[PDB]
Order: sequence, then structure tokens, then C-alpha cells
Amino acid sequence: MFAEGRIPLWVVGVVAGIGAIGVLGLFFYGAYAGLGSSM
Amino acid sequence: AQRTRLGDILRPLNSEYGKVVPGWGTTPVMGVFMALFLVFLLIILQIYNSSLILEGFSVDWAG
Amino acid sequence: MDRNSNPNRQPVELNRTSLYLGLLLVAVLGILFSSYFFN
Amino acid sequence: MDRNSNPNRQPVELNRTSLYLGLLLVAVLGILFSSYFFN
Amino acid sequence: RGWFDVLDDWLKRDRFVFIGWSGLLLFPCAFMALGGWLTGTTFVTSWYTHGLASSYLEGANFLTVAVSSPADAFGHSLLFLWGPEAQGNLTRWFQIGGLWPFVALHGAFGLIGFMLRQFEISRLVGIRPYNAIAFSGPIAVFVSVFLMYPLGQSSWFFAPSFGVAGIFRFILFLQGFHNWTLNPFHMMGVAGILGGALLCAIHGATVENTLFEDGEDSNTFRAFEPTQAEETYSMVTANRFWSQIFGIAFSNKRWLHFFMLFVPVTGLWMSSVGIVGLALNLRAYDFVSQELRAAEDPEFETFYTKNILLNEGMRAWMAPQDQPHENFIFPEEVLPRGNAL
Amino acid sequence: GTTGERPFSDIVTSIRYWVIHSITIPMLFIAGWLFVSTGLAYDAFGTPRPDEYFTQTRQELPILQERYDINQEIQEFN
Amino acid sequence: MESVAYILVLTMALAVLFFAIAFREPPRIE
Amino acid sequence: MESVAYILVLTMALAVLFFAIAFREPPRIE
Amino acid sequence: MQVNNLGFIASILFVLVPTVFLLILFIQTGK
Amino acid sequence: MQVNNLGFIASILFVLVPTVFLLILFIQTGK
Amino acid sequence: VTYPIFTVRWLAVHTLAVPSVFFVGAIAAMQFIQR
Amino acid sequence: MTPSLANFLWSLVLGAAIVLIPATVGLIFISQKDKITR
Amino acid sequence: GLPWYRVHTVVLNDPGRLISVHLMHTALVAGWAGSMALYELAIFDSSDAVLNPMWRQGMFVLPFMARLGVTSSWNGWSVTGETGLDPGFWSFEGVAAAHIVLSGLLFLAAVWHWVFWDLELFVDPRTGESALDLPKMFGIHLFLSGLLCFGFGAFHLTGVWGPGMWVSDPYGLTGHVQPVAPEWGPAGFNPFNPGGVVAHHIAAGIVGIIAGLFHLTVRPPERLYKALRMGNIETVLSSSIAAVFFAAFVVAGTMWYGNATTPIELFGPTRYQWDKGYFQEEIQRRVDSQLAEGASLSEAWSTIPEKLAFYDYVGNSPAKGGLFRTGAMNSGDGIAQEWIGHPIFKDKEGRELEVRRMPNFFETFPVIMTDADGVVRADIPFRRSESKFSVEQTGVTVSFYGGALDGQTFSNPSDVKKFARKAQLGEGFDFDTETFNSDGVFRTSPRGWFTFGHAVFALLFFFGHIWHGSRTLFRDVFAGVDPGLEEQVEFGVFAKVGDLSTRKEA
Amino acid sequence: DWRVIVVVSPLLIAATWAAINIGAAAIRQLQDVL
Ligand code: CLA
Ligand code: CLA
Ligand code: CLA
Ligand SMILES: CCCCCCCCCCCCCCCC(=O)OC[C@H](CO[C@@H]1O[C@H](CS(=O)(=O)O)[C@@H](O)[C@H](O)[C@H]1O)OC(=O)CCCCCCCCCCCCCCC
Ligand SMILES: CCCCCCCCCCCCCCCC(=O)OC[C@H](COP(=O)(O)OC[C@@H](O)CO)OC(=O)CCCCCCCCCCCCCCC
Ligand SMILES: CC1=C(/C=C/C(C)=C/C=C/C(C)=C/C=C/C=C(C)/C=C/C=C(C)/C=C/C2=C(C)CCCC2(C)C)C(C)(C)CCC1
Ligand SMILES: CC1=C(/C=C/C(C)=C/C=C/C(C)=C/C=C/C=C(C)/C=C/C=C(C)/C=C/C2=C(C)CCCC2(C)C)C(C)(C)CCC1
Ligand SMILES: CC1=C(/C=C/C(C)=C\C=C/C(C)=C/C=C/C=C(C)/C=C/C=C(C)\C=C\C2=C(C)CCCC2(C)C)C(C)(C)CCC1
Ligand SMILES: CCCCCCCCCCCCO[C@@H]1O[C@H](CO)[C@@H](O[C@H]2O[C@H](CO)[C@@H](O)[C@H](O)[C@H]2O)[C@H](O)[C@H]1O
Ligand SMILES: [Ca+2]
Ligand SMILES: [Fe+2]
Repeated sequence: MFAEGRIPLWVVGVVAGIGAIGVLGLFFYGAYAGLGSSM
Repeated sequence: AQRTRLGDILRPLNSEYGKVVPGWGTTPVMGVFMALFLVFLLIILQIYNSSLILEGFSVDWAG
Repeated sequence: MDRNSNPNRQPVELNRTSLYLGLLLVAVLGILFSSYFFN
Repeated sequence: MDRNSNPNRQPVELNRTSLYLGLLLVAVLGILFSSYFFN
Repeated sequence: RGWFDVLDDWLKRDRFVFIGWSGLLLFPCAFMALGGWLTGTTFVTSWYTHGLASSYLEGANFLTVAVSSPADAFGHSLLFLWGPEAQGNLTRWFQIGGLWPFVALHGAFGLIGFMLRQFEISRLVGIRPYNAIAFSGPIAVFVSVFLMYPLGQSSWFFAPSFGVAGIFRFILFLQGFHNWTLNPFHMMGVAGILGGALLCAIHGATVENTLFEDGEDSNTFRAFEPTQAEETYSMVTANRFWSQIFGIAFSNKRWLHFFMLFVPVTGLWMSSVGIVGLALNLRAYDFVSQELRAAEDPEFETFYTKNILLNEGMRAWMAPQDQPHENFIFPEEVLPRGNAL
Repeated sequence: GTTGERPFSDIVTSIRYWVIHSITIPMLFIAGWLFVSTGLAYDAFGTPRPDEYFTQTRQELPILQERYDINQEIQEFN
Repeated sequence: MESVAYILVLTMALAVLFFAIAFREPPRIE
Repeated sequence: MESVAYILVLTMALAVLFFAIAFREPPRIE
Repeated sequence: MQVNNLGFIASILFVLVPTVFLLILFIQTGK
Repeated sequence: MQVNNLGFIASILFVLVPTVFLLILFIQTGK
Repeated sequence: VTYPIFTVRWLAVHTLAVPSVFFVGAIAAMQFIQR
Repeated sequence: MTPSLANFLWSLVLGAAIVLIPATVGLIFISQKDKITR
Repeated sequence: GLPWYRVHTVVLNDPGRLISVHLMHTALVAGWAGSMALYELAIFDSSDAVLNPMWRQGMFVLPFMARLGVTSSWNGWSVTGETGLDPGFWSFEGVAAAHIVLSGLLFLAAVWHWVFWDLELFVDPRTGESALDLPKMFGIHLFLSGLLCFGFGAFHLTGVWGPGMWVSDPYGLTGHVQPVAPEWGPAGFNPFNPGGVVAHHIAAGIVGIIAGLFHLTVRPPERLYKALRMGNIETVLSSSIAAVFFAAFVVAGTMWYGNATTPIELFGPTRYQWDKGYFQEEIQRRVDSQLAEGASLSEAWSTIPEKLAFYDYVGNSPAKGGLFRTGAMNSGDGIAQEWIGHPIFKDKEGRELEVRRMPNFFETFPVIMTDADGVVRADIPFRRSESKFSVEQTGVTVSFYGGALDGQTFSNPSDVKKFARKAQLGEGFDFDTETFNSDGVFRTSPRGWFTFGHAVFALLFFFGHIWHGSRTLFRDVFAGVDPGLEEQVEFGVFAKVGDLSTRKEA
Repeated sequence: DWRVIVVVSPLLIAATWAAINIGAAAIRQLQDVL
């Protein structure tokens, strides 16, 4: 992004960490909705 | 090293120390026999396990 | 036949730290297993 | 105060003949007194 | 160049993931065991073996999923996919709990392959194989717990299930049915594991607090290089500290590290011997002197007798649900319970 | 230090890598999604859907008791 | 009478602790 | 069970006799 | 208490036999 | 037979304690 | 310079990561299954 | 000659043909191709 | 000097003293066998083979003497219950005496080998030092093993010259030592067929003779010699410990699951016989056969043998013991005197009730009575405030058929509850609890103790194999690593790990 | 089964996109190792 042919690794890391936090938050959301929510 | 009569009798059985066949020798025949032994062990295990059921008998105290 | 000296004889040592460690191990094994020996 | 070495230390010996004599004495004392210990 | 030696060259290259001759046993077996566990905890029920939901597909969470043990009706059947139970049907094999012997067997052979990998890399690097000798402890645990305990029991059903709450069930089951806390072999295991944790913590703290001033930064981690010859921390200062704090101290680095090896490995081996005993229901369940007294004297109570009562209550309230193949109908009036609860 | 392979920090900071993965990783995600959402996972693994834990003729736990004829046992359990 | 045995084995461990502290082999720099 | 104790103590004496004959310190003229 | 009749002899021998072995080995060390 | 309950432990200790003392002294001799 | 692309390390990464992302998408769809 | 015997024999054959034999050929092939230069 | 855990290394390079230590171990094992058999003979009760057999009395080595053909004593009793037989010298006492005398002979031979350690046979004529040709020794010992295995299968087991081995009926009522013919079909791999054991020893002995002849005439390959370190005797120790724990796992499994070689008259019934109701099913089959013949319940139940009912008792299951519940099974429930007969429990409405039996897992078990269609009709409640199915309310009476209590009916609820708790343990028996001061907690049988010892030893011998195998293959670095070892352990320098000629130089 | 088609087809799209974006260097690496 600020280089030639290259992406900064911290941008890649923040994107991957945001995706990992998102799928963890989705898995925690599914504890309160749908199956296994006791309702 | 003290000579005995029994030692002199048994001496040719302990005279070939470190003698080898050069190269691989009979290692492939060995490996074939180990494969057959493994298959035999598998057979008798699966018979005792009742995972291999053969006609003519049952694995039970009455046979 | 003659009774010759063996040259493979080698002394055994147990130092004081090893003695203390063994004595403590034996004491705590007795402490652990005495209740089960008595039952 | 300092911990000085004691020069009155002297080794103890028990020879093999003395060991055999003591072991036999202890064995025959056990043989003699075991019937009275059991009563 | 012989084909064996050419293959030996290729298997033992310096790559990112070392393969070796042991890798031919390790990697397919470890992959099979791990993929079987992930597959079972994601998709496979325990409804026909246990009357339970144990996959993410059924709504269980990471704590409540398991590759559960197979049905008690199969005994110690190895439950091959081609075996006389499943008869080649993958769906039937999943439903009867065949993923449990799949995971357990491939896992056991993968553990074999991993200790063989430890041996192979230790030989290639040129070091002693004490990592493999230390790993004998975990394999002793796995063999005694997941293999010889169900083999001594009636079926694979009573093996621990490959899951978090399933392992917690196995743990509580062994308390209530075997009095496994009272077993001295488990006490030696506990002593070994807590001593290993103690030694790890104390050894790390001692080294980090006896470090030599070998750099100008407050960040002490950059005052070390791996190729240096001298010690990075003061064993003399550490020895004086622990001698005056605790009474004794290590004076030998090699003995210290052998002890750090020795304590948890010996604990694992001792707990394994106890689990082998428990496989045949050879428990340290009772102190017969205290029961004879308690049966004769109703004034005699210890913490041991209270634990005995706890075990009875757990057994009676858990066994109809934990062993549904037995069809344990315990009416409510036979359940042991104290006053008002 | 480097055993021969391209370093990972070089690989994942490339345009060509993310051109390939911007496609591969989400489409593996949707492959798992369509495995679950089309209901194929239930049929593949024999997991009951939320209305086949109990049928109208069986309201107890379908604990297998057969040792060899389990296929017919699961069938009559449904 | 088992109480005597328990007291003896606990006392043996505590005596070992005393003699290991008070009469250790001294660590010597050499 | 006292018979075991009697057998052990008699056996200890007889073993001492064997080891004192067979494995004595040899008398050496010097 | 109604304990095992062999518990005392087993406890004393279990403690005392390896204690004796260790004392034998320590005292002869340096010979 | 109705023997003393302490007869076995007394006989084993009466034999074994001086046996141990003698073995300790013999094995360390020459140090 | 001029590294290989397909290695034992490449296969070691995918063997794990391709079914990992497949399974993660599966469990994500599981989050929306109603009772 | 039982179904379980046939299934065991087919397991021997298919564990060779799925796991052991194609891994043996693949290892021999890739070791002969990517040789170490001394 | 040597650390304590290494003291026995002194005989590592001393074949004479190694042979001497082996003799001393062999003497100690044979003397243990003789003295253990003598102690067992001194405390054995031969008065009743039915309800006080060897496996109720803690007899460990006596079943192993009985298995191969030694069933009688010099005193005049036999373990099959027969009397007046003449075993010759090879009674239990004669076998024990032969092991004591063999132990003494091996002790003397160990003394000789310890003292005359420097025999000319043990040194190499080519070099000047001690050398054992371990592949050749293996070939001789293998050939001897094959000859002995073949002779034991073909003469001893077959009864061609020998007693045979112990066989029984499937329910362990008619066990005796007989010649057994070899079974050469697939039923020879049935573990409960003794003819399979006979064929195994004949065929495995022939194969061992052939293998010994090969291992006697053909030198090892150089690759296998160097790979397995065949000049080191520790490689023999490692592989032998491996084979030994293999065989120990096998014998623990065959002891626990039951085998032709682990008959229930010698070691006790198995836990799986209690688990699946094996003896109870046979007892019910015999009773139903007599009922179909046209007999009454008392007549049908009075021809169940007391031995068969004694097998159908959870206190004879080996999975009811404790690790520190020491000794004989008679120290637990007591010495079995007599079968009390089979109870039939009936409630006040005439339904037949069956007490749910105690499984092997449970130290305690609730008393539950269910009818024919699996509905609980009576129990012994814990809380009586909301009790509905107590024995008192349901009017449960119990009638005993066969045994000591034959023809009797108990309707007093205390007696009925006592008999319900007895029926929970299977077939009820009267016990003498004063002879051994029996404390009331179940012990395990010699089957269970054998399985426990051998399983634990097999597990520990797995560590021995790893230890000695590692000491074998890493003998060069046992004192430590090389004082260099710098450049070969760096990453990426060499193409092959540990190979100097594979330097990339890049 | 349409379920098998719609499950396998995302894997096919991923594989063919990876192939048409890596295949030149893939064939080159295959050539250089013979
Ligand atoms: C000729 C001598 C001789 C004879 C006739 C006997 C006879 C007997 N012994 Mg004794 N014994 C002997 C010597 C002898 N012993 C010696 C020298 C020792 C010291 C090691 C012992 C130590 C001993 C003990 C501890 C016990 C006996 C017991 C017994 C009794 C039952 C044995 C049994 O269960 O078989 C079991 C034997 C085996 C299962 C053989 C195992 C061999 C394995 C399977 C082979 C290993 C693999 C092989 C090397 C390689 C494959 C070979 C193949 C290719 C051919 C029996 C009366 C028992 C007893 O009743 O006590 C009184 C018992 O507890 N003996
Ligand atoms: C493995 C071989 C073996 C087996 C299976 C048996 C089995 C049996 N024996 Mg026997 N015995 C044996 C060897 C064996 N014995 C030996 C070698 C001797 C000579 C000492 C004897 C002498 C003997 C006598 C005198 C008697 C028996 C009796 C019995 C029966 C009752 C069991 C019992 O109470 O023990 C209980 C077992 C335990 C309490 C378990 C002990 C385990 C120890 C304490 C664990 C140690 C932990 C360790 C130190 C910690 C490690 C530390 C770590 C850092 C490394 C039983 C069938 C009795 C019988 O019924 O006679 C007819 C009887 O009175 N045996
Ligand atoms: C037949 C099997 C066998 C044989 C011949 C050996 C032989 C040897 N071992 Mg090995 N080993 C074995 C099995 C065996 N081992 C097993 C099963 C294990 C796992 C527990 C080990 C673990 C092991 C280690 C960690 C070490 C050895 C070492 C040694 C060497 C020196 C032994 C010594 O002086 O210790 C002397 C022992 C004592 C002074 C006291 C030990 C007393 C024990 C704890 C209890 C007593 C047992 C009782 C009397 C008999 C019952 C045992 C029986 C049931 C098996 C020697 C070559 C050492 C070595 O490698 O040297 C370089 C070494 O450090 N072994
Ligand atoms: C999970 C994946 C599976 C992993 C598989 C790993 C690859 C296989 C590893 C095999 C290791 C053992 C072979 C070692 C080489 C050797 O011994 O032979 C050396 C010879 C000649 O090599 C040449 O011979 C030359 C001469 S000489 O033989 O030494 O005399 C020599 O100079 C030269 O160096 C040498 O190359 O090579 C051969 O081709 C022999 C092939 C057979 C080897 C044993 C295999 C038997 C398996 C049993 C299964 C069949 C039975 C089925 C029953 C139902
Ligand atoms: C900022 C995080 C601080 C949290 C405290 C935990 C770290 C300290 C714990 C060590 C206890 C043992 C004490 C002796 C050990 C001892 O003496 O340590 C010595 C070690 C050496 O540090 P230096 O002296 O070089 O630098 C530390 C200061 O002196 C100045 O930087 O100290 C540290 O490394 C501190 C670094 C902590 C900062 C990051 C750590 C994050 C870990 C926790 C993360 C969350 C964990 C749970 C998630 C699931
Ligand atoms: C069974 C079987 C088999 C096998 C299979 C396999 C082998 C597979 C697989 C598989 C796999 C292999 C899968 C996977 C997976 C995965 C997953 C499911 C994941 C996950 C995850 C997560 C969720 C994470 C998270 C996190 C954390 C927590 C930490 C950090 C952060 C993060 C976020 C990352 C076969 C076919 C052969 C046959 C039949 C049987
Ligand atoms: C000199 C002589 C003689 C004699 C001989 C004899 C008399 C003998 C013997 C012998 C014997 C009499 C022996 C023995 C033995 C024993 C043993 C060898 C043992 C042991 C032990 C053990 C090893 C154990 C252990 C244990 C314990 C204690 C606890 C539990 C666990 C166990 C098991 C580990 C005659 C004149 C004839 C001839 C000439 C010469
Ligand atoms: C750890 C890690 C990572 C990752 C990370 C991530 C993945 C993330 C994050 C993060 C993020 C992603 C963030 C953020 C942020 C934001 C903020 C912090 C903000 C704010 C603000 C505010 C305060 C707000 C306000 C307001 C209100 C209050 C209302 C009105 C409107 C508004 C909205 C304005 C990396 C690779 C890098 C490195 C290594 C490791
Ligand atoms: C993450 C891993 C994915 C798991 C794999 C997904 C597929 C799982 C299996 C579903 C496929 C079809 O499901 C089931 O397959 C089995 C094969 O095992 C078929 O079984 C058929 O072939 C087998 C093999 O000879 C024999 O049992 C028999 O001839 C017949 O039943 C069934 O008829 C079908 O109902
Ligand atoms: Ca009420
Ligand atoms: Fe350290």
C-alpha cells in the first residue's frame, strides 16, 4: 500500500485479527441464538 | 583367559564375532516375514476381538 | 583353575545430598503407603 | 565462631571374619529368642 | 546411490517441517486422529451410543462437544469401518461411535511416531534422547487411560470421551465409582504434576532474577546470545538465596534440570500404574478399619467417611443417565439424599 | 536460518497471494456453509436434525443394543 | 497402635528435613 | 505364621555358615 | 481400629529396608 | 497358635537391626 | 531469490488450513440453525 | 469364507492400495527426482 | 564412583559374571517358585473343591501347577476333588522340592561362574578381548527354544509322553487334566480351544527350529548389524524387554478375558461372566429344561450344582476387589459353606419380581425389584416419607427353591429385604466368617491379581525398552554431546540434517 | 444429488482460480525438477 508490489504486514495482521475476532464473536452470538441457546 | 574342556568344545560357536554379510543381505526376506507376522497377529487379534468372525466355531467358552 | 582378580570392579558412591533425597523419598513413601498398609 | 575440623576423628573397621561372627551371633540370638518373643 | 539411501536423503532434509522415517508413521496418523476429532466434534452425534448431543451441528459448544466413546453393546470391538458392525457404511460407523477407536488408535500410533521422531531428530542433531524418555510419561498416561482402562472394563464405552466435558465426566466418574482421589498412585501423580509446575515456576523466576548485567538496556532479554560460553545467570547467588530462604538449594545445574525432567514424568508413570489398577476395579476405595468402626459406632465421622457418602450419592444420581444401555430405573425414593435437599 | 522455503512474511504480503486467497479462503468458507445449510451434513454423518431425536413411535433414547445388526437397529430406531 | 507407626514415619521425614538443612554438604566454589 | 520366622532365622544362620566357609578372608602368610 | 495385622510390619520394612540400603551406600562412599 | 502379636516384629527387628549395623560397618571398612 | 512455491511446507500448511476454513464456514452456518 | 473374512482381506488389499503402496511409489519417485547434490 | 542405579553395569563387559548374575536371578526365581508353592501347600484347604477351591484361597502358583498336569498331593488330595490317587513324585510337594533343589544348584553354579569369570570361551581369538557372538547365541537359544516348544506341544500337551493340560466344560464343573489333540483348522485360533494351544506349540516349535537353523547358519546383513548395533548386548536387552512386555500384555489380557489356558476352576470366573449373566443364563436354562420335562420348582432347582451357583455370585467376580484389600477371597465374605437356594420374590398381587443385580462397577447398589415387562414394582427406599414401592407396602414375600432354604417362605419384611440384598449379589450363600475373621469387603481372585501385576509390569517394561533402546542407539553421546556440535545444528546450512557432505554453501 | 454439486462446486471454483493464477510458475517448478 505504501510500497512497490507489497502490502504492509500490519494491515494483513489487523485484517486477519478482525476476522478472527468476528468469527469468535459470531460463535459467542450463537451461544445465545438458535441451537444450544436453551430457548 | 582360562581353558576348559567345555570352553574348547563351545569355542567354534563363539568365534564369528562381528562377521556380516555385506550390503542388505536377507533384509527383504526378513521384511516379507515381518509383514506376514503382522498379518497373522492382526488375524488372531481380530478373532479374539470378535471383529473377524469365522465359520465352524465361535469365540466363547463352548467353542 | 585359578581364582583371578576381576578388573571390572568399580566403586559405588552415594553422596550426602543423594542420601538425604533418598531418605526423604523413603520417608514420604512410608507416610503415603502406611495408611493403605493398615487399611 | 568458626567450625574447625576435629583431629580426633578415627576410622572404624569391621573385618570380614568379625562380620561373619557378628552375623552368626545375631542369627543364633534370633533363633534362641524368637520362641520366647512369640510365647 | 541406492534407493533406500536416496529416500533416506529425501526424508531427512533440513526443511521447515522435518519428516524423517518416523514421519511416515506420525503425520498420516496424527492427521487422521486430529481430523477425526475435529470431524466428530463438528458433525457426529452420540445419540445412539449415549443418548447425547456432542457435535457443533447439534448445538453443543467447545466445552460440550466430544468424540464420544462407542456403545457398550460392542464390548472392546475395534469397530473398523469395514468391520462386522459398520459393514462398510460410513454413516453407520459414525453413528455407532467408530470415530472413537479411529481417533484413539491413530492417536496412539501417532504418539508412537512422535516419540520415534524425537529419537530420530535427537540422533541426527547429535544430542541425547532424553526428550523421548520424558515423553514416555504422556504415552504411559494415554495407554493406561484411553486403552487399558476400557480394556479392563466392560467395553470402550467407559473409556474417556475425547471432549472437554466428556473428560470432566470421566474424571467425576472415577471419583464416584473408584475413589480415585484416595488412590496413592494418583496422589503421586498429583505431587509430580504440582511439583513440575512448581519447579517450572521457581526455576524460571530464579533465572530471571539472578541474571547477570550483560547489557545496557532495562530490557534484559537482549543481553543474551545463544553462541556465548558463559552462564547468563548467577548460580552462586541463586544458591545462596534459596539456601537462606528455603534451607536448601540446588548446587548442580545438571541435577536441577534432570530433576525438572524426573518429577512430572515419574508422576505420570505413577498415575498410570494407578489407572491400570482401576481398569480391573482394583481401587483404593476404602479404609476397612474406619468402615468397621463406623458401622459399629455411629459417633465416628472422618472426612474419609463423608467422601464415601459423596461417592454413593454421585453413583446413584449419575448412573441412569451415564449408562443408558443398562436401563437403570432408580425410583426417586431409593436415591440417597440428606435432609431437605 | 532459512531452510529453503519462501519466508511467510514475504508470501502473505504479496499481491498475487491475496489475489488467489481473496477467492480461495471465502469460497472454502461458503463451501462449509453450504455443507451445513443444504442439510447434507445430517445425511452424511447420520446426525439427527432437531426433529429426529424422537419419532412418533419412539420417545426414549435410541441406545444401540445390537452387536452386529446395527443397521437394521438404527433403521427401526429411525 | 498404628498411630505410633504414623508418628514414626512423619518424625523420620521431619528429622530428614532437619539433617538436610543443618548438615548439608556445603556448596563450595572451586 | 511364626513358622516362617523360625525358618527365616535358621536359614540366616545356615547362610552365614555357607558364606563364612566359602567366602572367608583367606589366611595369608606374610 | 481393626487394621491389617501385617500393616505395622509392612510399614516398618517398607521404610527401613531402603533406608538401610541408602545408609550402607552413603557410609561406604569414599573407600 | 495363639502367639504374641508383637513376636514377629520383635524377632525381625532383633535380627535385622544389628545385622544392618554389622553390614554398615563391614562395607565401609577400608575407607 | 526464486524460491519454490510448492513445498512440503506448502502441503503441511494446506493439509491443516483448507479443512480448517471449510469447518469454520460450516460452524458459522451452524450458528444460524433454528430449533 | 465369511463376510467378515472378506472384509478383512479387502481391508488388507485396500490399505495397501490406498495408503502403503501409493505412498511407497510417491516417496520413491520424489526422492529420485529431487536428489541431494554432494 | 558408580551411581547406585548403575551398579549392575559392572557385568556389562564380563560374560562370565553376566552368566553368573543370570544364574543368581534364575536361582532366586526357581526358589521363589518352590517356597511359594510350599507356603501355599502349608496353608491350602483341600476339604471342599466345590465352595472352597484354590481361587477362593489366594492360591497363586497352585493353578499354574494344576494347568500343566500336577493336580495331586502327597498327602492324598487332588484339586479336582478326587481322593486316593498316586501322583508319583510329581505332586505339588515334589514339584516345589524340585524347584528348591534346582534353585540351590543354580546358586552354586552362579557362585562358580562368578569366581571363574575369565573363561577362554568368552574372549575373541582374533582380538584379545571379551566378545559374545550375539547373532550366533541367538541362533542356538532360538533352536533350543524351538526344540523345547515342539516337545512341549507334541509330547507333554498331546499326552504322547506327558500328562496333557487342564480342560473343562464351558461352565467349569468337570475340569481335569487330559491329553489334548492339536486342532489344525481355523478353530485352532479360537482362544478357548486347548487344541489350538497344542497346535501352536507344535507348529511354532517347528518354525522356531527352522528359524534357529537359519539364525545359526546365516550371518546378519551389515546394514542390519550396524543399524541395530549387534555388537552391543544392550540391543539384545532392549529387544528382549520389548518382546517380554509384548508377552506380558498378552498374558494379562488372556488372564482377564478368559482363555483355554486360564480356566475358571483354577483362577476363578471372569468379570465378563458376571457382566453378561453367563452362569445365571446356564442355571436358568437347566431349570427351564427340568420344568419342561415336567418337574416342580423345588425339583428343578435342587439339581443345580452348588458349584454352578457359586460361579453366579458377584463376590467371585474378580472386578470387586480392592488394591489394599489383601489376601484370599475367604478373608472377605468368608468361606462358602452352602447354597441357600434360589429366591423367587412375589409381591402381594402375584407378580414375580427379580432383584436387579449389582454390576461390577458399583461398590453399593440400590435394591430394585422389577416385573417381567421391566416395570419397577418394589424397592428398598432411602426416604420413607414419600415411599410407594417399599417391601412393606408392596407385600413382597420370598420363597426359596433348592439349597438350604428349600421349601421355605419368608414374609416378614426384614427377612425379605435381607434376601433381596443377598439376591442383589447373585446366588446367595451361607458363609463362615469367623475362621479368617472376614471383614465383609470383597477381594479379587488370583485372576485379578495376576492381571494387575502383569499389566503394571508390562507398562513399566515399556519404559525399560525405551530406556535400553535409547541407551543402545545413543551410546556415543551417553557422557554428553560433542564439545563442538556448532555448525551441524544450524538451520539451513546443510541440505540433510546431520550430514556434513550435504552443505549447500549458499 | 444437488447438495453434492453445490458443495463440491465452491471447491472447484477455488481450485480453478488458484490454478489459473499460479499455473505458469507451477509448470515452471515442475519443469525445473524434471
Ligand atoms: C526343566 C525345568 C523345569 C520344569 C519341568 C518346570 C515346571 C514348572 N514350573 Mg518352573 N522354573 C524353572 C524350571 C522348570 N520348571 C527355572 C529354571 C525357573 C527359574 C526361571 C523356574 C521358575 C518358575 C516360576 C516362577 C514358576 C514356575 C512354575 C512351574 C510349574 C508351571 C509352569 C508354567 O506355568 O508354565 C509357563 C511357561 C511359559 C508360559 C513359557 C514362556 C516362554 C515364552 C512364551 C517364550 C518366549 C518367546 C521365545 C523365546 C521366542 C519364540 C520361540 C518360538 C519361535 C519357538 C511347572 C510345574 C510355576 C509354579 O507353579 O510354581 C511352583 C511358577 O510360578 N517355575
Ligand atoms: C506379580 C506376581 C504376584 C501376584 C499376581 C501375586 C498374587 C497374590 N498373592 Mg503373592 N507373592 C509374590 C508375587 C505375586 N503374588 C512374591 C514375589 C512374593 C514373595 C514376597 C509373594 C508372597 C505372598 C504371600 C505370603 C501371600 C501372597 C498372597 C497373594 C494373593 C493375595 C494378593 C495380595 O494380598 O496382595 C496385595 C497387593 C498389594 C497391597 C499391592 C502392593 C503394591 C506396592 C505396595 C506398590 C509399591 C509402590 C512403589 C514402592 C512406589 C514407586 C516409587 C516411584 C518413585 C518409583 C494373590 C492372588 C497371599 C495369599 O492369599 O496366599 C495364599 C499371601 O498371604 N503372596
Ligand atoms: C529384564 C529387564 C532389565 C534388565 C536386565 C535391566 C538392566 C539394567 N538396567 Mg534397566 N530397566 C528396566 C528393565 C531391565 N533393566 C525396566 C523395566 C525399567 C523401567 C523401570 C528400566 C529402567 C532403567 C533405568 C532408568 C536405568 C536402568 C539401568 C540398568 C543397568 C544397571 C542396573 C542397576 O544397577 O540398577 C540397580 C538397582 C538398584 C541398586 C535398586 C533398584 C531396586 C528396585 C527399584 C526395586 C527392587 C525390585 C525387586 C528386588 C525385584 C522385582 C523386579 C521384577 C518384578 C522385575 C542394567 C544394564 C541403568 C543404566 O542404564 O546404567 C547405565 C539406569 O539408569 N534401567
Ligand atoms: C507408510 C508409507 C510406507 C513407507 C515405505 C517406505 C519405503 C520402503 C522402505 C523399505 C525398508 C526396507 C527395505 C530396505 C532395502 C532392502 O532391504 O533391500 C535392498 C534391495 C536391493 O537394494 C540395493 O541393493 C544393493 C546390493 S545389496 O542388496 O545390499 O546386496 C545395494 O548396494 C544398494 O544400496 C541397495 O539399494 O532392494 C529391494 O528392492 C528389496 C525390496 C523389498 C524390501 C523389503 C520389503 C518387503 C515388504 C513386505 C511386504 C510384502 C509382503 C506382503 C505380505 C502380504
Ligand atoms: C504487561 C503485562 C504484565 C502482566 C503481568 C504478567 C507478566 C509477569 C508474570 C511473571 C511472573 C513471574 C515473576 C518472575 C519472572 C520475572 O522475574 O520476569 C523477568 C522479566 C524480565 O524483564 P526485564 O527486567 O527485562 O523488563 C521488565 C522491566 O524490568 C522493564 O521492562 O520480566 C518480564 O519479562 C516482564 C514482561 C511482562 C510483559 C508481558 C507479559 C504478558 C504476560 C501476561 C499476558 C496475559 C496472560 C493471560 C492471557 C490468557
Ligand atoms: C474422520 C475420517 C476421515 C478424516 C478426515 C479428516 C482427516 C479430516 C479433517 C479435518 C480437519 C483438519 C478439520 C479442521 C478444523 C478446524 C476447526 C474447526 C478450527 C478452528 C478454530 C478456531 C475456532 C480457533 C479460534 C481462535 C482461537 C480460539 C485461538 C486464537 C484466535 C482464533 C480466533 C484463531 C476420513 C475422510 C479419512 C475417513 C472417514 C473418517
Ligand atoms: C544352597 C543349596 C541348597 C538350598 C537351596 C535352597 C534352600 C533355596 C532356596 C530358595 C528360596 C527359599 C528362595 C526365594 C526367593 C524369594 C524371592 C526371590 C522373592 C521376592 C521378592 C520380591 C521380588 C517381591 C517383591 C514385591 C514386594 C515385596 C511387594 C509387592 C510387590 C513386589 C512383588 C515387587 C541345596 C541344599 C538344595 C542344594 C545345594 C545348594
Ligand atoms: C493484537 C494484535 C494485532 C491485531 C489487532 C486487531 C485485530 C485490532 C484492533 C483494533 C481496532 C480494530 C480498533 C479500533 C478503534 C476505534 C476507536 C478506539 C474509536 C473511537 C472512538 C470513539 C470514542 C467513539 C466515539 C463516538 C461516540 C462516543 C458516539 C458519537 C460517535 C462516535 C462514534 C464518534 C496486530 C496484528 C495489529 C498486531 C499483533 C497482535
Ligand atoms: C469430514 C469427512 C467427511 C465424511 C465423509 C462424507 C461422506 C460420509 C458417508 C456418506 C456417503 C453415503 O453414506 C453411506 O455410505 C456408505 C459407504 O460408507 C454406503 O454403503 C455402501 O457401501 C459400503 C461399502 O461397501 C457397504 O456398507 C455397502 O455396500 C453399502 O451400504 C451407504 O449406502 C451410504 O448410505
Ligand atoms: Ca408421606
Ligand atoms: Fe534452566
